[PDB]
Amino acid sequence: SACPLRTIKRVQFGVLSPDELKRMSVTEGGIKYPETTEGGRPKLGGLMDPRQGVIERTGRCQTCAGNMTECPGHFGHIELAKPVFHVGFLVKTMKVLRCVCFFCSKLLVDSNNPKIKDILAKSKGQPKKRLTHVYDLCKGKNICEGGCGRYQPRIRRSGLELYAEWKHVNEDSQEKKILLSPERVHEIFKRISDEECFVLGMEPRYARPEWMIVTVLPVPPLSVRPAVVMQGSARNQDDLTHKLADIVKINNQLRRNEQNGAAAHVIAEDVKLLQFHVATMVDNELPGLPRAMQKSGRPLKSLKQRLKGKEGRVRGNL
Amino acid sequence: DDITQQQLLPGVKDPNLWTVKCKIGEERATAISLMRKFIAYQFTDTPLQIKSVVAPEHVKGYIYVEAYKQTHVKQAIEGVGNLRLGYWNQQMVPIKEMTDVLKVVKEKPKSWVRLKRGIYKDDIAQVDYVEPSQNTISLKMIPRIDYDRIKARMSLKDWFAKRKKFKRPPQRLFDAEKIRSLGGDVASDGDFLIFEGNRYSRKGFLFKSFAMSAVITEGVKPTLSELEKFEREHNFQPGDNVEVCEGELINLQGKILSVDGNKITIMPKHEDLKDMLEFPAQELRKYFKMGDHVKVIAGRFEGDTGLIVRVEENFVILFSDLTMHELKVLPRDLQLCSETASGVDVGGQHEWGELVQLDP
Amino acid sequence: KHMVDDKIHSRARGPIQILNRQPMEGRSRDGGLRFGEMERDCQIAHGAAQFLRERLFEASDPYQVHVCNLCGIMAIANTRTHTYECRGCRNKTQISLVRMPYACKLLFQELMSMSIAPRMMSV
Amino acid sequence: IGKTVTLPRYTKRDCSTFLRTSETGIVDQVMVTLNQEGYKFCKIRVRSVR
Amino acid sequence: LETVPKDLRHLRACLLCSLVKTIDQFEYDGCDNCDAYLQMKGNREMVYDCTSSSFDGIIAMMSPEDSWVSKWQRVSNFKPGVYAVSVTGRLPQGIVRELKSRGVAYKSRDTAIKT
Amino acid sequence: PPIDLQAPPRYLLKFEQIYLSKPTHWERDGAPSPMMPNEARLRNLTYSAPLYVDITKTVIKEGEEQLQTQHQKTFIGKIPIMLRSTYCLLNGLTDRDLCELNECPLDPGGYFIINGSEKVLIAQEKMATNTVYVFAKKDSKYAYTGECRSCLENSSRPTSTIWVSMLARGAIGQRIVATLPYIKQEVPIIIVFRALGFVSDRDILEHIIYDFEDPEMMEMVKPSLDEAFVIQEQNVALNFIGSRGAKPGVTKEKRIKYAKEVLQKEMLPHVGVSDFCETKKAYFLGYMVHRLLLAALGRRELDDRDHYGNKRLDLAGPLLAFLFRGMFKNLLKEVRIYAQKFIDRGKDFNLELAIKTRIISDGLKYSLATGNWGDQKKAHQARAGVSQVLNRLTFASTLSHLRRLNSPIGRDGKLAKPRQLHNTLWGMVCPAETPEGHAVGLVKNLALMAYISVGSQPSPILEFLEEWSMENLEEISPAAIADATKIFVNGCWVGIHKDPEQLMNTLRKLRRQMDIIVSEVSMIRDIREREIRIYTDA
Amino acid sequence: RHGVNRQDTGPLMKCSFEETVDVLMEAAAHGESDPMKGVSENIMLGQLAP
DNA sequence: CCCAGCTCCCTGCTGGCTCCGAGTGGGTTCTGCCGCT
DNA sequence: AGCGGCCCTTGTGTTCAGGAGCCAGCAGGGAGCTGGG
Ligand SMILES: [Zn+2]
Ligand SMILES: [Zn+2]
Ligand SMILES: [Zn+2]
Repeated sequence: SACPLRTIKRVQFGVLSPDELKRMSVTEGGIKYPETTEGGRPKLGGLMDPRQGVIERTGRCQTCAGNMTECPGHFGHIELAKPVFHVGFLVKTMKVLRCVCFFCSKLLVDSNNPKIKDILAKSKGQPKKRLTHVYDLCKGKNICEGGCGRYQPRIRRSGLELYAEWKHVNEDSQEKKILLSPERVHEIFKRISDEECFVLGMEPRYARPEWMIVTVLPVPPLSVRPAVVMQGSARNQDDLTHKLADIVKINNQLRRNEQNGAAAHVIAEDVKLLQFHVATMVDNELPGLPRAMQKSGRPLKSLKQRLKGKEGRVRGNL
Repeated sequence: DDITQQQLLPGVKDPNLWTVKCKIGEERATAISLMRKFIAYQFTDTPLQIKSVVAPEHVKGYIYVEAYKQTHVKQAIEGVGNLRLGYWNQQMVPIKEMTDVLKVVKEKPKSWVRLKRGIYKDDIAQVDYVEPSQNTISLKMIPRIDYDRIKARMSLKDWFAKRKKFKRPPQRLFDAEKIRSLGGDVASDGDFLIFEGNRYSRKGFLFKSFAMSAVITEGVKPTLSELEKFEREHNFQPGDNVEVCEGELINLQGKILSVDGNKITIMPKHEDLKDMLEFPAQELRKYFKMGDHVKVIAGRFEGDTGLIVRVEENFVILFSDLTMHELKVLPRDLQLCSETASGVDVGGQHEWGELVQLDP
Repeated sequence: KHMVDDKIHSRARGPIQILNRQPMEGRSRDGGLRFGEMERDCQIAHGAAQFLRERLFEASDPYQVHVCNLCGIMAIANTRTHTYECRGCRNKTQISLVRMPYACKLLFQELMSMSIAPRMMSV
Repeated sequence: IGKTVTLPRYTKRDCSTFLRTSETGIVDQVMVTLNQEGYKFCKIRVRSVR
Repeated sequence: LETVPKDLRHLRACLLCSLVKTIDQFEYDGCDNCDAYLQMKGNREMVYDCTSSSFDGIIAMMSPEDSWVSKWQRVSNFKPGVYAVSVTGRLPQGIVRELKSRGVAYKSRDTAIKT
Repeated sequence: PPIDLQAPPRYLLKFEQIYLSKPTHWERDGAPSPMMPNEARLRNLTYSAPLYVDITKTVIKEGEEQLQTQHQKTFIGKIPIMLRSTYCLLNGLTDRDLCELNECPLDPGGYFIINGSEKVLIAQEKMATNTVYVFAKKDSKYAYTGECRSCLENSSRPTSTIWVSMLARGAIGQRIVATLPYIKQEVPIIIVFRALGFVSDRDILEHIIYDFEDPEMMEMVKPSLDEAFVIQEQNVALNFIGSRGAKPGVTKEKRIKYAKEVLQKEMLPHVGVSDFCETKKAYFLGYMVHRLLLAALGRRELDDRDHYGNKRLDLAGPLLAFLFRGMFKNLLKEVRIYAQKFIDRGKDFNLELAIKTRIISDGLKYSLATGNWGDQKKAHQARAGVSQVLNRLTFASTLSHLRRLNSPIGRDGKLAKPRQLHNTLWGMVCPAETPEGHAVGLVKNLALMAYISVGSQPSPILEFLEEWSMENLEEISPAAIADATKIFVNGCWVGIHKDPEQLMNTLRKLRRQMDIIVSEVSMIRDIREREIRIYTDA
Repeated sequence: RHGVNRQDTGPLMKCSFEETVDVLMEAAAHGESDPMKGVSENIMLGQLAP
């Protein structure tokens, strides 16, 4: 209340950097317990973290010390064991990958080139157009130039997996087709430079390509995924809560299989399952993939579905 | 041996390995049954063409088969109940990983644990010794003894018979004089004391043995009050000034841009140094300049803020805003935070500006 | 069967949905009528900006939040202690109160769950 | 239908069934039975003259 | 079927043969190919001293000559049977010396890495 | 099919016959009670009667030792009973009896009671099975497409839909290609015939065309022959089909085996599924191709999808039959799993413990309660709407609801063509009664005198035809087809005839006399064509 | 959706129209700012529209 | 001093993705269960 | 008694809105260049 009242002059969009997510989150060390309670006591490290908000009516938030109404939700976070592609950003990620090389992580076309200078001058304040034109040019190109002079493979998508397929690989026999991993993509994006990012069109201040890869999954507060006290004492958990529980279980399983030596194959399988779960949580309607099924075969409702269309947050509630 | 292993490396001509899903814990039985079937089938018209079968322990729910063709693996695995799920799909392990598959890796006292069921459930305990052969562990915890039961001289079997409507006793340190007054029999066996078939320590802790399955060894962490009754680490957070006490670059102060575990690998920003260095936790030290806010996360008076008039090598001195008294704390335990001390209450027992009735 | 007695319905600050604080639905629940999209558009045509604001914000789900002026994100505001803090910027003074629909707040939280920064520049 | 539930102003939470808001009438009749699982199960028919 | 272990209990792996059987089976028969040197049969103590109850994994060789995994485990020369992936411990020093006198090299079966 | 297991010991577990009791209800003491339909309504019970069967478990271990035991009246679940039906306890009760039982005599019944809620099954429309419909779809890459939703009399396998399309003009000519079940690619018709075992183009054209004096037909089919020439052997064609299969087997032998299985079982099941049905299958396929050629040349009008005579109404009979078939398959699978797991240890098992009556009972209850016609876990994949709550607002409303009809087209469709009132609906469907909402034209009602056949076995009709001058398809030679009149029975081309007029006269006389042909049977003679189609479908 | 959203109007307005999630994905990826000019944006923010 | 590759680019096609009016009143079923540990 | 898995029967299975338009990827073909003869 004491804070001065203000209107809104603009809304700046972007991607939450994992460090920013960690700083925001009140669930220090992330979340590691799929369970919600502990003998009727909401587990701090569980999904029903009291820090994240007020659980019961007439309670108060452990964080802001506010009752139901006054309390806004406070986020948590989950340190994904392995990097995971963000489904919503997948197409943009593929475009960026085609734009840069694997090794230099540099543009397949130099900024100083007259054509790219022209594109930059033309698409000022139009990062989408800038990205499309630069993507066309890098589609045209196939090597790295002050780069590594290497051969950029073609990127193919298959559901949630990406495949880099080399034609005329640099060496006599190095590799022909590789399942590119989210970790590899994240490393490439981190290696990418800020000026190259701006040329791509992504304002590095507000969106770095590496941020596109999920590493610190945000955790919506209880208010976003409220649990309803039932006529029976058994509280009913939200669909997002169940999906988060599944993701946490897979994450803990993978973390165990890492902390103790486990077959690279089972590690890959856990990574695949975690990727699928996160992708469904974001959007439970990706074609081809199986639909996340709550129980008795009733599909979940992802955030994308919440916001999708009529009867959604935007059209249905705003 | 290593040189010979080089000539023993796999090749295209050599038979391949395929992964097959299987039930959990039945790998040995499945392999033995498979061999009995193949030997029976040796004299038949269709002999199994698979060269070998592997049932590793580090891997669970999976068995590997060495064969010339997948159809050969399928034929070998057919007719096995535990391999019903596996028969639908056979995975081709890559050549590079085949060696890793064959490779195996072969490898605590005074640790805090909890119990699952029983009258001692939800009780923190400390480990004494573990016997894997017997599947039992020894836990020292705070005893739960009912004094009224001793006073009335009830049998343990009777107590268990009528346990349905009887409340469990609380946690309190064992006292021999109390039982002597109550009339119960107390026996002495060296350091330990025998009472009702149980060994009690002189201090008061109860030592008992329980099954590992009953005991909890995962997701267990004691509370500060529990540790008090029973009675390296670093505190580095973003936005804190640290000094490089050891190393070539000494007497340099940088900001904590990142945070990690054993090896923090911070990216400090030193004076007139745009570039960021790399230092581990041990090399990293927490140092602050004069006349600046400081907060103590852990210490004699934790959750306190003050200003430092000096900084000794190991005893930083600050004055608490709460009271005009000196407070010496470890520099590592000290932290820099421009934010004012929140002073949030623990357990939300009382709220700010809340009426209370100290006296009627 | 359709009789006026089974259809008459009215509301003034009744119970509200749990997910979003908007009025409940259906007269059996003492709900509120839906000021739909075409109603919004008709009011836009009328030019009744203030009435539209009342209908969609002040009469449906008025809400208040605190936002860091720097990063433009909702900040923890213990109004009791008047302790307003943004963890990311570690600041406490540059926090602004902002009135918005609870549905808008929920939308922003859901986006940030989708890992988006709908930063909120009060300047 | 005055109904209560035993808790885990004490030891009892109200779970009664009220007449639908804005409605009115007279209780036509009441029937009491046991559902498939022996639980007491009551149906009340209420008539209103329109 | 004799080479196959009789039951999953009292399992042991030879420190030299790298073969897996049960203690009773070891006493009755012993190693398929190690009988002349080990002389396991006829002495229960010899079975204990030559076989350890701690072992990691098992692989069955239907045709060691053409089995690459058998070549990797250096059990290709051995007749087909069930052989452990790795064994724990080492043979007695006296037996090592007798084997050296016999002209047969002794190699530890501890293939598993130690950490 | 009986379930056999191997641990060696082998079991048979064959079912013999069913026995259905009347609606009964048990309290805690185990007392069965006669649930008044009113009692079920009041206590939210389910008006169902327990079901029973006879089971024969024969065991063989060694020396062909038969351990045949029989368990009789094995309870297997409960079946909700449509009120006033034959097996309902109100059947044939006098009006006085109904008044005593507190049941309106005028109440028509025809609905179930699930947990005390009245439910009514809305008849669901669908394309008539075992028929050849030629549709022109210029929108697609096909000038024309013949289609047949073949389906055996009773079969857990759903209808196998086979298409025979003619590629739109534009290498040189137009080619005819068939899409088969379990095949992701079209197949040259000549290739299909050769796989069936017809290499001689003379024989193939004998099957397809019947008057070789028709250069129009014959030239129009030439391009298909040209496309499919290299494959001249049945084995080659079978290998081709196996390769085209969804998961072709590397082995040519296994590819051919898979293709042969697909042809024998998955293609035109109603024509036949047993071996040696190849001649019948080839003749039916040739007839389908002939229909396609006639439609392509305009000699025969395209079939109209909305023409109501080309539709069937799944009443509560077929719908419950489908649900029960799926559920019985599930029960058999579960019993198989249970018995297999126990016999794996050498120990025997109890079929009574193996049986889970809950499968059938709960599945029927859930389906009839939620209207989701299908497995509970496949709620979305199932089609809802069926089994609506009976509308008791008035007697007229109740009657209309009981006589309701539904088109499964889907309310979202904006095509006015299916929604439009059709001429065929005369006297069959009330032209006026229809919801005015989004579902206009899709939901209908039966005209007063309307009536829906429950189906019947065509065996007596086939026997009469055989006694008659009808000539078997295999018996006859291709030449006679041209002038003779084909005879279809539920889509099964059985044979031909030479005096269709007097044959139809005889059939109509028989039906009117109610001698061999029940009233429901329908007989049509397309005089302009040379077909006589007899339908006993439900 | 195409003709309207290809305009340089604003992510919030475009999302309110159609392809909400895709529009917001693009806005986040490119770090673009909605100038809070349009009536739809002001309505969503609950502040007096222009 | 042609010229067959080879690069670049444009056409055209196929295949994939999103949308399909607004509100209203009722009703029922369901939101785990069984095998394994 | 609590955790894990999972039933779509055809492991291989029918249409869970069909249809109407945009947009992306890729095959193909021609224009033009260029290191050999
Ligand atoms: Zn709060
Ligand atoms: Zn490069
Ligand atoms: Zn901030």
